[PDB]
Amino acid sequence: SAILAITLGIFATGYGMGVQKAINDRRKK
Repeated sequence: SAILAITLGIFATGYGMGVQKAINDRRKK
């Protein structure tokens, strides 16, 4: 499932460094 890395990689940058981390600051996955 190559797309798995695509849809994900493109979805990751959608947030950012501290953006997606904001949710981790409290409940880091």
